[PDB]
Order: sequence, then C-alpha cells, then structure tokens
Amino acid sequence: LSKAKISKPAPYWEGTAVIDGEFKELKLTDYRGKYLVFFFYPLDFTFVCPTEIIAFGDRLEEFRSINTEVVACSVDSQFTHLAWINTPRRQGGLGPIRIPLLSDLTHQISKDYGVYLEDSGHTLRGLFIIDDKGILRQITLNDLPVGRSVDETLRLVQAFQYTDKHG
Amino acid sequence: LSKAKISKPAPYWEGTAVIDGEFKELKLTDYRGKYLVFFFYPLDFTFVCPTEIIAFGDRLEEFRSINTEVVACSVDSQFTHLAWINTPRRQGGLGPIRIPLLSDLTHQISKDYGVYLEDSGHTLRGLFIIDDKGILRQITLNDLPVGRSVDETLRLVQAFQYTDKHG
Amino acid sequence: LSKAKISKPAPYWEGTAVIDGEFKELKLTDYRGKYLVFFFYPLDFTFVCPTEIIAFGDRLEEFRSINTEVVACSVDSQFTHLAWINTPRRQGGLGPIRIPLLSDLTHQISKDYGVYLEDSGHTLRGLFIIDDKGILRQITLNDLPVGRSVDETLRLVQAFQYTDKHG
Amino acid sequence: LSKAKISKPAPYWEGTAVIDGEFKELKLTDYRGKYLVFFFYPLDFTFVCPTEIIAFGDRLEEFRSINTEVVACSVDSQFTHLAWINTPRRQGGLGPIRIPLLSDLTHQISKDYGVYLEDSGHTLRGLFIIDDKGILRQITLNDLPVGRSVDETLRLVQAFQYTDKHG
Amino acid sequence: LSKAKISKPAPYWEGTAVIDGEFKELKLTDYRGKYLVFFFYPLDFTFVCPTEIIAFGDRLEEFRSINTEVVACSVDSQFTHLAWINTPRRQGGLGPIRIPLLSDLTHQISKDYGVYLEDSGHTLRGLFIIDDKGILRQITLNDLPVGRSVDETLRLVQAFQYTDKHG
Amino acid sequence: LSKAKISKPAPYWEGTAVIDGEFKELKLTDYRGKYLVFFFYPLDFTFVCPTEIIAFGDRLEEFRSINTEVVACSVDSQFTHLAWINTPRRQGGLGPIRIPLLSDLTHQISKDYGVYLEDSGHTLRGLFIIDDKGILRQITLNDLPVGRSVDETLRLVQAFQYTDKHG
Amino acid sequence: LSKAKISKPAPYWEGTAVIDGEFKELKLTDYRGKYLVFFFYPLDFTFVCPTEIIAFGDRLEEFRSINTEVVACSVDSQFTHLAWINTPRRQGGLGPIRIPLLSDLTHQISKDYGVYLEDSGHTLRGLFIIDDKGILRQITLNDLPVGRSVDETLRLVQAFQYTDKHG
Amino acid sequence: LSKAKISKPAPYWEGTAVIDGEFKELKLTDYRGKYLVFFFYPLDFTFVCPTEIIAFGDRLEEFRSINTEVVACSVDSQFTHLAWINTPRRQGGLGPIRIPLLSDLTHQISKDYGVYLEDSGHTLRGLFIIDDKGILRQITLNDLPVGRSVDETLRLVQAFQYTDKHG
Amino acid sequence: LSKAKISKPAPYWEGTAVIDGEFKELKLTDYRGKYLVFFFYPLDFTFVCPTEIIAFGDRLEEFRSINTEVVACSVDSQFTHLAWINTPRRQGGLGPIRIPLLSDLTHQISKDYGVYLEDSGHTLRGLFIIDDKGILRQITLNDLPVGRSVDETLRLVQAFQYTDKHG
Amino acid sequence: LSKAKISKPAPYWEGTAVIDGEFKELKLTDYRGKYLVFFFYPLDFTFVCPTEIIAFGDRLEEFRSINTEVVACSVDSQFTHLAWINTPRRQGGLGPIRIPLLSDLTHQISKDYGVYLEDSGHTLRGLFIIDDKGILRQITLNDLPVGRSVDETLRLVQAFQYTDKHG
Repeated sequence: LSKAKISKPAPYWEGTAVIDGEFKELKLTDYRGKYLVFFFYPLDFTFVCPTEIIAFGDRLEEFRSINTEVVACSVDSQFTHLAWINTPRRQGGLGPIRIPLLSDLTHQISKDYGVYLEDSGHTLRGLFIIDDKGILRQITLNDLPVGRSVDETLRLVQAFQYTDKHG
Repeated sequence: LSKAKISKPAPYWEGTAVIDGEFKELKLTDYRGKYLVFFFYPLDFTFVCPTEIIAFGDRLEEFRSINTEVVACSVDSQFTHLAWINTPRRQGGLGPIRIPLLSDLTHQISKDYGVYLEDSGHTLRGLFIIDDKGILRQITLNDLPVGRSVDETLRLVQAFQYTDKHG
Repeated sequence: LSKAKISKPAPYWEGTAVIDGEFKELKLTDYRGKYLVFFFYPLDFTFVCPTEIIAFGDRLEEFRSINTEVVACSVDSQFTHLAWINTPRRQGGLGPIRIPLLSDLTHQISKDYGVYLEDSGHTLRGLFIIDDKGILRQITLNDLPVGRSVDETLRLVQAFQYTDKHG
Repeated sequence: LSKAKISKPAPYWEGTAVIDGEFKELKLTDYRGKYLVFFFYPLDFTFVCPTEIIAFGDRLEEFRSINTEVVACSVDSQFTHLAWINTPRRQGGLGPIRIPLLSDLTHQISKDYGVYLEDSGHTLRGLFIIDDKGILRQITLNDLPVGRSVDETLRLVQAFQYTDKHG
Repeated sequence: LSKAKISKPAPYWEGTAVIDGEFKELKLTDYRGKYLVFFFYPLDFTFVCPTEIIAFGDRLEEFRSINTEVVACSVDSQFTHLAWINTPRRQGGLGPIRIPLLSDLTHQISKDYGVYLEDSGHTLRGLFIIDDKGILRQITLNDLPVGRSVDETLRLVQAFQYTDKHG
Repeated sequence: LSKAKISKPAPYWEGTAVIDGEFKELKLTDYRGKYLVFFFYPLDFTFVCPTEIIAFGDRLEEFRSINTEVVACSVDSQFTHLAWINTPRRQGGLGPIRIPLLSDLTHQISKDYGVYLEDSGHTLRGLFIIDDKGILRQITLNDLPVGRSVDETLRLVQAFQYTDKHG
Repeated sequence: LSKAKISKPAPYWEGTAVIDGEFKELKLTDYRGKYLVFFFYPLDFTFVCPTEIIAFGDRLEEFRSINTEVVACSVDSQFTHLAWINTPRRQGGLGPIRIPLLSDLTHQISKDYGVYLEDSGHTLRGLFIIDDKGILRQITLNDLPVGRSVDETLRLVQAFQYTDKHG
Repeated sequence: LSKAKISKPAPYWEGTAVIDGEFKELKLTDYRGKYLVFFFYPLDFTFVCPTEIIAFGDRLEEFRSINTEVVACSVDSQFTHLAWINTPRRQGGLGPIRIPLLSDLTHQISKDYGVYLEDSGHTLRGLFIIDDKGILRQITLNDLPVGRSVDETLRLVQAFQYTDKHG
Repeated sequence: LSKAKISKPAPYWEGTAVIDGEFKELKLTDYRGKYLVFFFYPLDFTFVCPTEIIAFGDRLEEFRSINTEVVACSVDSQFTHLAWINTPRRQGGLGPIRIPLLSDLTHQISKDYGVYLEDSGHTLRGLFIIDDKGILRQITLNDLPVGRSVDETLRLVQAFQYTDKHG
Repeated sequence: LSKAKISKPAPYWEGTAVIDGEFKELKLTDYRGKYLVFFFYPLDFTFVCPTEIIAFGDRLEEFRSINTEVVACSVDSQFTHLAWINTPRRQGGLGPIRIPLLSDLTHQISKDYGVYLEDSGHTLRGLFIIDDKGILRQITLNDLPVGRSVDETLRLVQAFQYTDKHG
C-alpha cells in the first residue's frame, strides 16, 4: 500500500545512490531545508534515449538557484546506474550526470511511493514535489509511454514556494 | 480507498452535471470513443478567481480539435454549480462556461478517484487523463494552493495519442 | 449510526457558520444556558423559496425573548451559505438572515444526528430541541416535501420550559 | 435497534387492539390505501388526564374526511386497555373512545419504532405518519413531559397528501 | 436465560410494588431473615376470578406466623396494579389485598426467573420459595390453566424450615 | 442445558427400567395416549426411608384410574434398582413396587430435564407432568431435603385434564 | 479426555470410599510413600460373582508386605457400595471386604483415568500402578468380559520396586 | 492423539517388516480371521538381553495353536531389525526369530497406538490384543523398566476367545 | 517462501532471457527432455570478474554432450544483462556468452527458489539440478563470497544420469 | 519447517553421538571457534558401502589441519550407530571411524535442517558448512542416489576461511 499522501510527511527513504560517480548512502532527510523533486523512471539501458533525465540534469541550476534539488530513482542496482552513467550519450547511455541516481533494488521505496508495477518488476513514471519541511505537495503519475516536462516541474515548484511565502 | 490505477479502466462515475446551464445526467461511459480530461477542484463561490476553469473553458476547442472532452467536478451540489455559473465573473462567479460542472454531492466519486479530503469535506486539486477505451493514463494531484496548466494537459493528451498510434 | 437520543446529551458538533455575513467557528456548547432549536434542511439554491428558514429568521425574537436560540444547518459549504445569503429573496435567495447557517461539508454532523441521506448526499428535514443543560428533548424528522412550523416549534419549547419549571 | 426510517416501508406490526370495546386483531397492512397516524403513549391509568388521546378521538372525523386513520399504542395489555376504557373519565379512566388502542405487551413494536425506554419498560411519546403505500413519512419523538398537537398532525398529513398529488 | 437455580442465591430483583394502596420500592434483599414465597401470575384485569391471589391474601397470617412473607408479581405496571386493586372484586377487580403486587414492567425479573413467555409478553404461573439467607429452595412452574395451592406452599415452607433446623 | 420447556414436547428419553422385577427398555413415547408423572429422586440405598416413592407406588391406582402413569428415575444402575427392590422395606429397601424405576446411568436424561447436580453426580428432586400428547405441562423442582406430595400431584393432573376437556 | 500418562504424576482424585464398612473421604495423596494398585470395575450388584475383587481382598497382605495398597472404584454411589458389601456373597453380594471401594458418582475420576464408557455410563476394566512418589508406572485396560490377575499385578509391582532400587 | 480405543477397530497400520530374514510389506488387515498380539519395544541393539521378544518367539506355538499371531514393532528401520536378527543371541542379538519385526521409522504407527515418547524418539512397552474381527480388546502400557509376560498374554487371549464363544 | 523441494517438480518459471545477444522468452518447461543446471548469481556490473559464469560458458559442450543445458539468472533486467554482455571483459563486462542470462526483475523466481535476500534485493549464489522429467534433484546454496565449481556440477549431473539408468 | 538459513546462526542441535566407540553428549556449540562440516545420511546397515563416510573419516586430518571438524548424522539410534561401527566393513558394517555419529532419533534435528523425508522417516543427503562463529555458510541437498565429495567440501571450507580473512 502507498504511503504517499499530499500534505503529510513524504514517505521516508534511504538507499545507495550514484553521486559524482561514487556510491553514497542518501536519505530523504538529507534534503531538509530544501525543496526536492523526487522522480522514478522504469529502467536503465533501454533502447530509448533518456531524454527526460538528461533534461533535469542539464537544467539543474534552474532548480538549485531556487533552493531545489533533484533525485532520480529506478529499481536498478547502484552498479547498473554507475555502468549507465559511464556509457556515453552517443551510445544511448546517460553519460556524466549531476543528479543522484538512487537504487531501489529491494523495491521498498517504489512500493512506499505507489509507483511499483507488480507484473513488470519496475516503476512507472512517477514524480513527487516535496517541500523544505519534508511535506509532500504534488504527485504526478504517468503511464510508461509519456515523459515529464522540466518546465512544468519548475512552474509547480515556483508556485508552491510563492504560496508558502504569500499564504 | 482509491480505485484509480494507471493502465486499468478509470473508476466508473455518474451524476448530475450542469451543461449549457441545464441539469443533465452524465456518465463516464458517455465519453467512450474520446479522450477525457477529468478534473476536480475544491469549492464553488470561494474568494479566489476560478482562473484554471476559465482557461480550460476558453481553450476548449484545442481539446475538441483532437477528439478530447473536458469535465470539471467538485463536491458542490448541481444547484450550487448552476448558481455559480449564473453569478457574473466580476461578482466572484464563474459566468457562462462551456465545460460540464459535475456534482459529487455524495463524495463517492472523489473517494473513488483518491482526491477527497476527509478532514475538510472537499477535494484537493486532482486531474486525470482517460483514453478513448476508458483506461486511466495519467494522474496529477496538487495540494490546494496550486493550479493546473492547459498547456501541460494538452502536451500529455497529444503524447498519449501519439504513442497510441505509433506504439 | 445516529448518536441523537432523547434524554441524553445532544451530540457535540462544531463547524464554520455564516453569522452576520462572516465566517465564525460555532460549537454546540456555545449555547449552554439557553434552549436551542437546531435544524437541518437539504440544500441551498434550489428552485423552491426557502420559506421555512425565512420564517424562523423573521420570527427569531419569539425564540430569543424566551431564552432560546436557532441554528440552521445543511451540507453546503460556508462559501455557498454566504453566496445564498447575498442573493436577494426576490431572486430566490435567503437574503440577510439573523440565524447562523452552519456548514456540514464533511457530513459528520448530519450523520451524528441521524439525518443524512446516503443516496442523495444531503439531509432530510430534521429538527432538534436541546435544553439549556445540553440535553436532547425533541426530535422531528420530515421527508423532503414537507416543512416545519415556527408555531409548533414554539409550542414545544414553551412546553419543555414550563415542565422544567413546574415538572 | 430501530427499523423506522423515513422513505422506507414503516416497520410491520400486528397485535390485539381494543376497538369499540372489543378485542380485534389489528395489522399495519389493514391500513393500506389510507394515511395512518400511529402514535405511542407511555401507560394507562396514570394520574395525568389523557388529554392528547381524547383530542384525537374527539377530532377523528377531521382525519377520516381526508382518508386518514389514527391508532394509539402503549405497552399495556389489551385487558388493561379495556379496563381503562371502561373506567369513567372522572374516575381516572379514558372512557369510551373511537381510536383503536393497540397493545404492545411483548415490546417488539415499540423497539421496532425506536420508542422503547429500556430502563423504564414503556415508551416515550412518539408519533409516526405513514402513507397509503405503507411508507414512513414523518417521525416525531417527544420526551415524556410534552404532548402532541392534533392541528400540527393534520397540517403534516394534508401537506404530504398535497405533495403526493401536486409535487 | 434463567438465573434461577436451586441451592444458589435467588436472582436479585427490585422494582415498584403496590403495598396497602401505595407505591413502594421493593427489593428481594428486603426479605433477608425471613422465608419468602415469590410468585408470578400472567395479567391483571382478565375475565377469570383471581382466586389464587385472594387465597394467599386471605391466609397470609398462616405465613407470617411461621416467619414467611408473600409477594406476587406480573408484567403489568404499578399503575395497573393499583387500578386493579381499586376495582371492586364483583366488578372484575382484585379489591383490597394485603400481599404486595410487584410490577415487572421491563420484563427483566420474569426473564431472570425463567417464567417469561416471549411470544405472549407475560409470564406463566411460576412460584419460588426463597429462604432467610436468600437461597432458592423450590421452583414450581405451571402452564397457564392451572393454579397453585396455599396448603402445598405451606407444607413446603414448613418442611424447609424443619430440615434447616433439624437436618 | 435443560431441554424441558412448559408447552413444548417433553424431552425424549429411553433407557433400562426395572418393571416387575425384570429389565425392560422403556421410552417416553411408550406413554403417548396417557398422562405421565415422571419424577427423579437422588439415590437408592440411602439411610432415609423412601417414603415418597412408596406413596406413589402404593397409591398408583389413583393415577391409573384417571388415565395416568408414573415413572421414577435416578442415576443408579438398573442392577442397583433391582437390588433395592429386593431389599425389604423394614430393612430400608423399596420392596416390591408397581412403578418402573428408570436408570439414568449416563446422566443424559437428568441433564435433558435440568435436574442433574454436577458437583454431586446425582439429581435433585424433580417432578414433571406430561400430557397424553407428550407436551410438558408442569415442572416441580425441590432442593434435596423436601419430598413431593401424591395429593398435590393428583390435584395438578386432575386440573390439567379438566382444563384439557372444558378449557 | 484422559489425563493418565505413564511417567507423569497419576491424575489427582478424591471422593467417598467405603472402608471397613464406614464412609471415609479418600484422596490419592493419602497414599504418598506407598505403591498403589488403583483399579476400576463396571458395576455393583451384577449377576456375575465379583471374583477379581474377592481375590485382591483375600490376598491383600501380599501387597501390604511390600508397601503396597489396593483401591477399587466404580461409578456406583458410596451407598450402593455399602449395600453390596452388606449383601452376603451367597446372595450375589460382595460380603465383608478389606479393600476400599471408592465411588466415582460424578464420573470425573473415570474420565481422568481414561476408563469411562460414554455410551454405557460406567467404566471398562482398568488398572493402574502408581508408585510411592505418585507417578503413574503402568496402565492395563480390558474390555468388559475379562478380569485381572493378582499374580500379574504382584509381578509388576515387584518389578517396578526392583528397578526403582537398582536403576 | 492416540487412535487406540477398546471395542473399536484397532487402528490401521502398514509398513515393512522382517519376516524369515526378508523384507515384506505387512498390514494389520493381513491378520483378519485371527487374533493378534501386537506389541512395541523401545530399541534394537541395547545392552539388555531382549528376553521378552525371545520368550514370545520361543513360545510362538502356544499362540498359533489357538489361532493367534504375534507381531513386534519398534521405531528402528527394517535394516536395523535385520542386522539385529543376524546378530547371535550370545552377543546380545535377537538371533533368528519367527515373529515379524515391523519397522515404524516414520513414528506414525506408534503415535496412532499412543505408545510414542516425544522426548526420547522411541516407544514405551505397549502391548495390544486384537480380535479376529479386527477389534481392539486389550491395552497394556508399561514404563520402560518392566517387561511383559507371555503367560499373562496367553491368559487374556484365551479369556477373550472363551467369552467370544460363550457370550 | 521457497517452493523448491528435492524429488518434487522444480518450481515453474518464465521470463525474458538474453540468448546470443537477443531477447527471447524462456520457461522451465522449454528444457523438458534434458537435464538443466539452473543457477543464480547476485548482480551484473559489479567489480569482481564473473569467473564462474565464464567457466560454465567456456565448458558448455561438456554439458551439451551429456544432454544437459545451463541457464544463469539474476534479478537484473534483460536490458542490463544485454548491456553487460555487450561490455568487453577488459572493462568489467561479461562479453559474449553462450549461456542464457535470465532476468528475474519481479523477484518471483528467486523467492520461489529460496535464494532471494530480502534485505539486499538480490539473490545469493544458488544452483539447482533439474532432471529431464522436470524433477528437482539437487540444491546448492552458497553465501555470497564463494562460487560454484563446473567440475562438481558435472560430477553431480553424471551421477544422477547414471543412477537414473542403472537403478 | 526448516530453520536453516544462510548467514544466520545454524540451528541449535544436541543429542547423543558415538565418538571413539562410546556414547557422548554432543551439541552444535561444542564446535564454536572451529568450522564444522555437518552432514546427514539416510540409514545405517543398508546394502550399499558407506563410501562417503569412510572418505571423510580417512581424510579427517585435512579438515583438522584447517581448524575444521566433521560430524555425520542419521535418524538411527545411538545403539544402532555403535552396532554399525562394531560391524566389520566386510559384513556391511562401517567399522572403526574417527568422525562422531550423531543420533537424531526424535527427528527434530533433521526437521530443523530441512532434510527430513516425512514419507520415509529418514533424511536425504544434506551437508552444511558452519563457520567458527556458528553462522551457516553453505547448504548442499542431494536426492538419495548421489553422494558428497570430500574435495568439493574442502574447496568450500578453504574459500570461506580465505574470504573471512581477506574480505
């Protein structure tokens, strides 16, 4: 059963992420004081260019300049994430990336967030906006075929921040 | 608990809607053969301009030109919906509108779509994209202070229709 | 199930009421030391003139001069109550009113009083007489098509007060 | 628990009544095709004048002329009812009466109608209005010290009949 | 279910009795230190002469002279008991009587003693002999058509007292 | 629990009885068409003369001449009943007897009649009057020290027969 | 169900026994410090000579000379046991006997030792050897037609006592 | 739970036995038409001479000449039984033997017969006499230290056979 | 909980494998008529040389020449397996391989074989030998730091085939 | 159900073993501080040469020189193990042996290790490698016809010790 509810604390997670090419333990609470865009994608190493992850990474400062961080997550192992990062974009790899890739190998994070697909063994395309107090503000769930927009994500983050300030 | 699951038939609903200023019985199955943008908003007659509903109403041909209908819903009675429509926009009303306003007075529809707020008695801001075969493709849930984008909604419908065709 | 039982404390309620054009928190316990006539009606903004609510409001001093207050309640939001108050009587509205209009948006009050209609999402016409000690003395439940009498209500209040004094 | 619910069939009853000084088997269904005013009172042979039963008997033709019957019930035996009737009014009795007095000796009718007082062994003052199709239309429950009004009962019956015919 | 068991404490009872034409609170425990003959009969005001109650009243001194009291009970109200007593014997009444008449209006005493007839709402003819320590010594249950004997009751009470003293 | 209920079929029993010095199978149904006095006593061979059983046997024609039979029962074996019968009265035995002595060695009959004492392993003194149709009409339960009266038993049988005829 | 298990304390029992023609309270714990042969037989006063009980009685010194007591038990009352003892052997009695005859009138002892016959109401032929520390050492159960041997019982006691000493 | 009850069919068993030095499947039903002495002993290959098994085997014709067979059983495997039979008596072995040695390796037979010792993993010394119709007639359970007598077993078999014939 | 039991059908599995650089559906029953060595390893793309997989790949003809196939499985996706195969050995890839790599992305195969590590989200090193009838013959489970031996695997397979043919 | 789990404490066992021709109590924790190879085999005294046990016995110094002990276990009693050891190899015995033979007569050790065959009453061929801290490192289960390899067992032990020391 999903733990993710709007206006309640975002469900706690921890696990191993690849950050600047290294394995680091990462925890939701590491982001307190900041907004967090926390998003899931199905699988590393598929035959489709990972356009949506590349967009977030390549535009990361439009988030960081407004006190917002981004973390991407799939059910792949941290070893697979690293191998994918070390595969050049021109071979369909991710290439070097400035966003943590969190591993959800046990599937517990995906199940807690309601994005796990039992019959397939990976997630759908789920995106969560979590405020600086750790409260879940937004849930976006897409069927597999359709990606997320950085511009829409920024719009939502900027609006939650505006409304936090001018209540 | 919520019955809305991506890739499954969207939860059936029926109720009274205000359409072109008249009460009409409306059913989810009335939309079979078309895409449907089905969204919830909290309450009629609040002190905030209904910008988002006005936007979908002004830009409705952009959906209809791609075989897509739009339905809005709140927990308000059909009588309240009709009064809000009949209240001019400059007096805090909605004014004439081209999108059906569905009443979920029993709260069953809101509960089935996972958008009902037990402590408040109305919905959060939830939007669902349902395809022409009645299958749920997309779920967007926003905390109360933040509205929806017609552009983003349009991009998602177009992308689902594209991937349906060339999938 | 209904908690309203003759000779027991009337079930506690609290919510937002419209009182002289403003939102106020109102509680049952605010009425200790006075008799209270507490009545439900189905919906704001219907096509029938609200004759029964108008009568209680317009004859309110016949209650106040015998240490009795009146509170009307429906499942409509406080925003809808306010819009209805601000709709002139000769356009079908309530117009200005002296009696509080309590919102039961969550349906919990209506359920506690055994007046909620599950299939419709609103109440029947229920009226309750509560004494100055908070004890329920009288229950009147009418099917939808038939309203209440101010004169019968006064007879009942006067009889309970008389028997309280000379029992 | 009470089976009496507005808009549902009134709970079936049968038992022995005193009608014109004779024991008769009486059933709720005997009244199909007519409105019925069915009321309970606590006990025979108390030291209070039975004003309300006398008023209903005195004014019975105002009910029969609008296709309505009246039945009174208490938990007393039929033998008690008959003795009370046979006791002159000045001597603490009811005297002759044209309203059936139904015995609820088993207490089952009083429990089904939600008027039984478990700590006392008799009912409070409950009155019920049942239509010609056997559907419950109105529930009135009074704490012991306050009686019912023939005029109010007539107003209710006339309104239900008018709305049945004219909507 | 019945709580009356030979050699166990007789089930506790309390209620309102008519004693010498007055309402009095009566308790089983009021009789500690004496034997008690406690009997039930079905109903007041039937068309049968109440021969057995009259016989017990007529011969009461044969009990009091051996430290024994007698109490009669039916499901009728205390108000019924008083009216029956106040109705002359030739006129269908009991007339004046020196035995308390206990009301079991709630039916709880009759159920505890196993004498209640659920389909009728009154008791069969049960008689119980309770010693000075409050211990049940004897149960006599008769189907409705056959009464009790004062002589047999005296024989039983005298035998219990003789065996209590002489073994 | 006891199956013996006034106005219902007396509980079925069968067992081995001593009848005129011989073991015979005896069943309740053997007595259809006659009234039956069926009574239990605690134990054979105690130090008290069996006066009550002797009285019923010695006065048996006062029952037989009014179409009534008598059966005595205890928990003793049929072998013990026979030895007791073969013990002269002036040595404390029963001597020859005309009434069957039923054995309830398993305790099932005693339990069915609600006369079994769990702590002692025998019955109290219980007596039952059963009509010619097999219906239980009367129950008499005495604590151990006090016996039954042939004369009271005849009065009861005669009363039930009289009311059966002229009810 | 049976509580008798080899190597565990023999199930506790107590009851009234006939010892030297007098009633005595007897308990299993009275035998602590001695071996005990505890055996059951079906019924007193049958038409079979009580050969086996007579044998244990005639040869009782052979047990007492090796610190061993013998107790016999049936479901018969102590009163029946005493009568059977007082009946001369030539008239189908037991005659004077040196072994206590324990009564198991409630059947609890038989049930605890696993020897009770539910369909018959008495025991089969069961024999138990209990050591001086109260532990059950041997269980012998015989269908009704076959008796026990004193010699065999003696061999078992002697063998248990031998192995106790040189174990 | 033990299935072995006197007067009921002996619990069914089957398994591998050593018979004349060979493995044979053996079943309780193989013995229909004959009495069977069926006995358990703890373990093969202990340091005590198997005197009691040797006695049964060496005196086997005192059983077979009266239509009676003997089977011995332990929890040892059939391989261990065979190895034991092939160990000479002068080395504490069984030597050649004419009685089947049944293996109860799974423990199901021992548990069905109530002879299994959970803490030890083998049986106690249990012996069962089963008649020619397969009915259990006798149960003998000995604590470990004490053996069975062939002479007692013959006495019991001869008595069941005598009583089967002269009922 | 594990379904894998020696001498029972090996648990059914199906999924996507990489075979000669392509995705192919594969199921357990594809191997009916052949022996199957089915083994799990923790993870692709780790920092330890995949020596054991390379060893089975290199020596695959020693299996095929004795009617035996080999399948390897981890929890990694098929896409990851393909990427790992397409990574040269000199960069910590597997390189070209002749053994199918099965994906257990859902973890259901691993759980069914009892090799899944709930705290880690991958398997330990389990190896299973399944015969040509689909029956499980051998289970080998190694803690993570220790690998499997092709020589020991071949010994086992040959011994099962030898014992299948020669009893 | 099996308690044996890789990386968890090996299930505790205790019982009687034969060590150098004598009975000794043995428990798992006697081996703390050493590696233990713990293995089960089906049965003593079967017709197949005990080659694998002889092999571990013969090569025991290869284990002891790497701080490792070896214990073999079957369901046979200790007495049977001793008899099997005392039977010369040339007659299908084990002969002298340096490995403890543990008895699992109760079958509880076998069940705890998941090696027990309920239909047969003995184990399959299971082998367990337990480290010096008592943690289970390896499980090998073979169907009955195939034995274990000392060489593979030594490879595993050495690899666990190597990986324990060098990470």
